[PDB]
Amino acid sequence: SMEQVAMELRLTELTRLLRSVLDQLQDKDPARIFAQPVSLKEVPDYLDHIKHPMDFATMRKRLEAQGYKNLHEFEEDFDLIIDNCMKYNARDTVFYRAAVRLRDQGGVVLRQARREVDSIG
Ligand code: NA
Repeated sequence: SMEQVAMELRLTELTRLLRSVLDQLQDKDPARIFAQPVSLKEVPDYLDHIKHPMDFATMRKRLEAQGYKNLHEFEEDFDLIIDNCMKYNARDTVFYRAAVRLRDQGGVVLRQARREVDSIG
């Protein structure tokens, strides 16, 4: 149908916008602490601590299969990255501090994206 194609043109454009948002968020992690999943070879107890791991590369695979239906879903995955890190690592670590910074710098980009998704559809 023609409705199905229009729905898909919108999913496609949401995906173009989220790819831009992803790049902006990742630029706020110059250290690359959140680029890849936590290694189970290197932290074999990790899944005892964190039930839903997340990282930028996993978000990117989902993004490119157009698996984000809306911005809420995307934001949930971004928050897992931050929130997982702040639980696993103690306050006085480079990892915890890197998450705090990504959250704060993330908040601006996400504030504007919610306006662009509301505005443009
Ligand atoms: Na903790």
